[PDB]
Amino acid sequence: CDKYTTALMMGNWYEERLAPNQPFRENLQTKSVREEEAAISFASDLIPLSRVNRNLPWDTKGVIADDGFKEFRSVNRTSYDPINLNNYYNLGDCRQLYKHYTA
Amino acid sequence: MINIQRSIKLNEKYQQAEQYSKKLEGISRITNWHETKVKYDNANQNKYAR
Amino acid sequence: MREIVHIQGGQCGNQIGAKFWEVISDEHGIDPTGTYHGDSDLQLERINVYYNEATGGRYVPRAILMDLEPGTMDSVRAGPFGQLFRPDNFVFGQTGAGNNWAKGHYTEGAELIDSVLDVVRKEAEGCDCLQGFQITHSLGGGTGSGMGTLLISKVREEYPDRIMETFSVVPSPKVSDTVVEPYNATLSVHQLVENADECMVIDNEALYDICFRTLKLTTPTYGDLNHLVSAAMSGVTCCLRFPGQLNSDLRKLAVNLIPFPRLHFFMIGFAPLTSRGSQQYRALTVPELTQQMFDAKNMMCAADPRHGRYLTASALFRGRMSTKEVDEQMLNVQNKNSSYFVEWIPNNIKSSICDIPPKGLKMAVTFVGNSTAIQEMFKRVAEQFTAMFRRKAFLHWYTGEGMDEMEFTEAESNMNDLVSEYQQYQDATA
Amino acid sequence: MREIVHIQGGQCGNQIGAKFWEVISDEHGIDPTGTYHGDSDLQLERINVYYNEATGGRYVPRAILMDLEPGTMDSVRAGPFGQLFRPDNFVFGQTGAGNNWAKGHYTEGAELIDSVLDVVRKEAEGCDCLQGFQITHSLGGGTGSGMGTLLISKVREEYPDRIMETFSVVPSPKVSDTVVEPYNATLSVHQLVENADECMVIDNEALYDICFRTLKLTTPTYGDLNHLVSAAMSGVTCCLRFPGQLNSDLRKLAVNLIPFPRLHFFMIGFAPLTSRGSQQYRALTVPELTQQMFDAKNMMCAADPRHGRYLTASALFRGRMSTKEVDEQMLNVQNKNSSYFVEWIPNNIKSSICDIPPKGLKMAVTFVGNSTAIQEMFKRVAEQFTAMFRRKAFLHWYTGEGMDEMEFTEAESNMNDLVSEYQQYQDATA
Amino acid sequence: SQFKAALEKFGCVFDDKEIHALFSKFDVNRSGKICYDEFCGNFARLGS
Amino acid sequence: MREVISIHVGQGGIQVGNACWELFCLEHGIQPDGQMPSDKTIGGGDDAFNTFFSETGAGKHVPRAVFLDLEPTVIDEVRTGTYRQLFHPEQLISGKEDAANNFARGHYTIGKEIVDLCLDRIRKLADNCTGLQGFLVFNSVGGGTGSGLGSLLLERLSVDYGKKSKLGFTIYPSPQVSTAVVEPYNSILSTHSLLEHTDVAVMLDNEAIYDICRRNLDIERPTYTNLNRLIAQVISSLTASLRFDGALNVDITEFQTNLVPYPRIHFMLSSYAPIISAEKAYHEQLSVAEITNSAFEPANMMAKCDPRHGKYMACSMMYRGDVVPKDVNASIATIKTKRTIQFVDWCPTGFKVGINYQPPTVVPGGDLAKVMRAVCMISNSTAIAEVFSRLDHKFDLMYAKRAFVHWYVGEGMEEGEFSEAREDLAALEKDYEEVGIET
Ligand SMILES: Nc1nc2c(ncn2[C@@H]2O[C@H](COP(=O)(O)OP(=O)(O)OP(=O)(O)O)[C@@H](O)[C@H]2O)c(=O)[nH]1
Ligand SMILES: Nc1nc2c(ncn2[C@@H]2O[C@H](COP(=O)(O)OP(=O)(O)O)[C@@H](O)[C@H]2O)c(=O)[nH]1
Ligand SMILES: Nc1nc2c(ncn2[C@@H]2O[C@H](COP(=O)(O)OP(=O)(O)O)[C@@H](O)[C@H]2O)c(=O)[nH]1
Ligand SMILES: [Mg+2]
Repeated sequence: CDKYTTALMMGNWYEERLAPNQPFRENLQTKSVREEEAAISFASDLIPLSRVNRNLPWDTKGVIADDGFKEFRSVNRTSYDPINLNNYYNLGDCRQLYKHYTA
Repeated sequence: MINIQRSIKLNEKYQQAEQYSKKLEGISRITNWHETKVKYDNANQNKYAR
Repeated sequence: MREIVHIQGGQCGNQIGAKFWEVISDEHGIDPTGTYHGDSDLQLERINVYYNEATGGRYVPRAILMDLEPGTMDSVRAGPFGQLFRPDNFVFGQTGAGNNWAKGHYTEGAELIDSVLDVVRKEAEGCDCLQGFQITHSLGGGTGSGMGTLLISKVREEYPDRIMETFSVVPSPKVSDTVVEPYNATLSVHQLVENADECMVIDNEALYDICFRTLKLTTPTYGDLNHLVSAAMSGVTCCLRFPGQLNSDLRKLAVNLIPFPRLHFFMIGFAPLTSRGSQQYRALTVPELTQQMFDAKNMMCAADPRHGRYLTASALFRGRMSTKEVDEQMLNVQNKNSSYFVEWIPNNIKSSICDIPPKGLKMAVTFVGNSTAIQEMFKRVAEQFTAMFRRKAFLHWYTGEGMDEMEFTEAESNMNDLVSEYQQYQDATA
Repeated sequence: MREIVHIQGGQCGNQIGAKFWEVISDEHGIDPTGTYHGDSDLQLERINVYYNEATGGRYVPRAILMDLEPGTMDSVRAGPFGQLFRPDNFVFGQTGAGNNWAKGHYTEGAELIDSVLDVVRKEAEGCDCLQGFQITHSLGGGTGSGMGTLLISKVREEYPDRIMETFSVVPSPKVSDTVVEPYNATLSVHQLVENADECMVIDNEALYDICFRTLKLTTPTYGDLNHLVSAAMSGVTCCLRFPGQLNSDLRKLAVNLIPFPRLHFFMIGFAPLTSRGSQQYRALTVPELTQQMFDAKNMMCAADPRHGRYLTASALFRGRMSTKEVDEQMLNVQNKNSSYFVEWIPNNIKSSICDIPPKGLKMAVTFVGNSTAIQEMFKRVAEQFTAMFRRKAFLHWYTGEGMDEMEFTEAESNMNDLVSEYQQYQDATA
Repeated sequence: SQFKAALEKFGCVFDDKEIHALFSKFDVNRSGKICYDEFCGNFARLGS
Repeated sequence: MREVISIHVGQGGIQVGNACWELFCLEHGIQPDGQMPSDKTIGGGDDAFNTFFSETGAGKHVPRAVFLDLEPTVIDEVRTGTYRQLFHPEQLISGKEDAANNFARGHYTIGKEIVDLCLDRIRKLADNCTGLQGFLVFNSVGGGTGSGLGSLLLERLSVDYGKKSKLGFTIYPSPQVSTAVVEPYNSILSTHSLLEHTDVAVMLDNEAIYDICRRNLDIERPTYTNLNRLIAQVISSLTASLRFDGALNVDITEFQTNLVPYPRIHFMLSSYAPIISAEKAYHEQLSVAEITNSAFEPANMMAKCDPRHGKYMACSMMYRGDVVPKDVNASIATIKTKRTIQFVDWCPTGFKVGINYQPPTVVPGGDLAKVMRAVCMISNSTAIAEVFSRLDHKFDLMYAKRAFVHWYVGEGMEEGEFSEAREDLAALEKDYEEVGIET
């Protein structure tokens, strides 16, 4: 968007075409979010804190987006594991001389 | 004066009590080796035949 | 268990704290309603570090927020995740500061500080074993720069042994928005040096440069800068909340980074940062992480790191990697850039490893550095201060609230001394 | 089984009792018609202490309503839970006291008190083993402060060995509505120190402060203050009505709280107190309860206990909980605030535990303290009294019923000696 | 068996009939494999 | 009848003890919960586990190991790991605050509130022990809590027990491969403290083993698990003789009279062979001559030191497998004949050889292949003074202008104690220079 409406190839025409949506820029008339109410807690000066409605949250996700991975594992948990120890026990010497189903 | 001889008497008593327990503990371990010996004699004739 | 409390003041401090708490909530899987809906069990093993538990099973942050004007609090409550903070930790005035240091540090700051001191005292004593305090604030403003630093002094008087972190958004002359910048900046930097254990400088136009060049977006907003600062702040204390191969706490960072008690100003950076158009086209390797990390442009400060020599550096790698590759890369970057590291200290870069990277990411690097390049910022602040103080401009507004030019003279002399015996080691040789 | 009857006079006492009985009936699961609808047999095991057994299996309170103006009785009858009171216990005069201690204690009170004395004698004789008496009234009014005090005198003359408690509401100089309060307040205090076994000072100023600051509700009414005082009143007697780890009666509290017979004025408090929008963010635990319990601004008296030294203190816990945590919190609060405890009576705090929590709550605490900071109330009351007395203002009303200035002088001297005596036992060391 | 061991951990060493009673009350589907997630949720809600 | 007590202090000590006890519990065939899998054991190892494990009277076995640390992360990670039912729950001592790379914190301010508890545990362990043979301690020297608590424990034990032998496997900083920045201070003070309290010191630097695993296992991205696996392999090879039958059994007490010429000189460095992967093994030869030749290869040693720059004073080598004593003697003769490894004049005999039948055991999920012969060698040489000289150089360069001194001095540490460490290490390096002078 270089003083244009993003359907044109002034500089940075491409990567900003991948914009999520960000409703704020086309909805800055709604205002709204008048939803704090008179909480009567946070706070009192006995008068409650006067509320002024705010604007839209502005999108975010500035940091690099998740690359579809779950993670949440520990190197120590991965390294030893019970699986290797169980496998190197109550198993072995299986050559399939005859055909038989196994777990 | 007196506390000197008191120290000798206490130290002598305690070292006698120590040496008694020393010999008493010494004998039990030889007895233990002998008793586990016959208890473990089952193997090494079997486990040797194999 | 070695929990830390959070304190925020001023407009920028409140906004930064709100975004940081949103980021931490997303990381730990706590919903805006305070009910846990995470996935892995590791999210609860050290959940008590940043949150307290209340009846009903909901977790609430231990953050205290403070200001002289209620508009910022009105905003933070109405914003997302505004229901997390307990109502008791909101303390405010009714008049505001108006970017005047004396207003926020002498009369209104003093008359208000009792309640916030009581709140921080009860919060600190409620938890089992303290570990330290962290602050997020500004020095170009009134209420932050004055009342926050008054609180800094007060709490340091009462807890001499605990570690202290400050995240100061020090304003720069390029993005200028107030003419009384030099006054309150100089006074706050004077008061901070004798109390703050670690200071972390952040620069607005540096963040703008990062967003323009690396993230490559036309129309950034304070949300993005707040998010970057929040990510860096969260990456600072990853080891305290997640298992690692070489754990390092705040005291370990201070010991590894502080050569002398008055040399405690640091400049930070976060990696990896890439544009949305090139997200899929880059590999995930420790060499790439360190190459992006050591780049001078990636830093979060106006100071050019290549204009001085590093005294000490620290990196907090996250994810599952190999210490072999990490440390060999550290060795290589220390050897090919021997000119930029002061010679009389060997192996002046420290590494730590944590097993849990940020959600959706694999290798992340948080870098903190103590170097001599920070001198230039204080130098420009000093030249502005002297050029604008020699004529006694805007002076009467300060002098009309019990303030005397003697403290201004002392502050400028002390800042000049900091510059002097901060750059001495640049030319000092073994 | 060691039951106690209830006596109350004045519109103040009537209003207090109207809600105290409501709270007790709710605790014991009694409908407004007097029919049991409880859930656990514990609610029914120990009902005989307050509720007698009337016709049809219903229960009536053993409370006596006494006053010189019957509009108060008409109003209290139509209120909630008004059907519980038997019509016999109502006694009323058709003239009124007119805020005059002389009129309420010499002419009309003397003529009327025969019937109420007969009623209370009947009720006391009816019980198998009576335990004590409790009065609730205000010292700023006429009818209560005169005729209830005369009844106290007669009761102490007739029943020597039994225990007496008095919930006294004294007027503070800030929230004042009557001009002749110092005279009758001093007279009531002088007569009441003669016979009262235990006194509980209660202040409308302190209640208003509590409602403004803790509950943070914008429009307090007399109902809320009545609710607070009813909760505090019920808390002290819980262990007599429910089982617990350590039983404790009114006589045990008196023994552990009375160092000397003339030192029988206490300052009381209740915990916990929170608003509606703050219940979700709190954790109900022993540390928080004991932190609020010793808190100065929590008190229901205008007296700041930090201005003096505690002589004795007591704590009654409600809920199911472990013992050591009460014990160690008590030890910690005694150790950390040793400067606020007089040192010649170490271990000056008592604890008691009851396992039945209040309805809607899991943990509750009631505190009763005997401390020397109470003396400032009598100091300022004497100041106002003498300032009004040097000019003999409003004196003809009191002289019009046979009273003379000798009574005023001796009452002033008697209370001044009490104040000097309280100061003496504070400024003493071994 | 692991349920019995878990109760032994906290010291509530009980006998077979009431161990079956406790197990069966929670095991509504009668399959025989109880979910300690629902177990801990139930006890947390009771403790609230 | 013979038992030893193992102490693991510091984060590195804990993470090496993990692998050590993994290998130990696997070698005797012990399930992770501690229960003997029975499986027709009929006392196959019979009595070979009492050296490291003690029967509970019915079923499971508990190791004779004590774990010390002040940062609870590693401790509760172990308690939530895979060996959770094995260790004694109150034998894994966890502190309150980490020393955070500060020597004085763990030696003068925080360390005294845990040493009493640790001594209590050591006492109750030794009371059950009847034939105590010695102490085997693991600690990191470049760390605050590690060095400090190790020094305090060594001081306390040296007076509480006295003559009992102590062997310590210390990990000194590598020449450039280093994590922290203040570690020269911790290293210098810790070595000063231990010089006159520990009996045997073993060098276990990191970058040398990095190069080893890179060259042999062809692993380009190794982690600390491989390091700990190699260390555990060395430890088991060293300690097998106490619990397994052999032709020439060697006790841990057969080290002071074979490797320590003078009381001050008790620092040695190790080597291990063969080290091969699973693919590059099954067509090779693994002859006794070639394994013992590769053992003395300078690049094969466990520590960064060039033995060609210094003389040799003593070498103790343990063979395990089906080795032949005649072959061992022939290989020793060839080693003595070949000139590059030159022994000092006053040591005409320098070799202490031990033989054990038990072949090395392999761990599932490991990197080493199943081998049928192995040798582990411990060497005392005068060239080790190079690392001490390097550490002294670093210490002098950074103490020239009193860097980082305030952190120490504010914790109760006295300023001058750095000096006595300086002169003591100068004396030690001069002793090492002297002993190599020919007569
Ligand atoms: N080879 C190897 N060395 C390790 C390992 N863990 C820690 N270290 C060494 O330990 C040194 C730093 O000390 P740490 O182990 O991290 O911590 P510490 O010794 O307990 O002292 P604190 O940091 O105060 O807790 C590093 O320089 C490493 O050389 C490991 O798993 N393998
Ligand atoms: N990066 C960033 N800076 C902010 C934000 N909000 C305010 N600021 C900075 O705060 C400075 C103004 O500080 P001010 O509010 O006057 O401080 P106060 O007077 O103490 O409240 C400006 O220079 C802004 O750059 C934000 O959301 N992000
Ligand atoms: N707590 C409380 N105080 C009350 C109530 N009603 C009146 N008062 C206080 O009583 C004082 C006047 O007492 P008064 O009515 O003359 O007492 P009486 O003449 O004996 O009935 C006022 O200052 C009020 O604040 C009540 O219901 N609750
Ligand atoms: Mg550690």
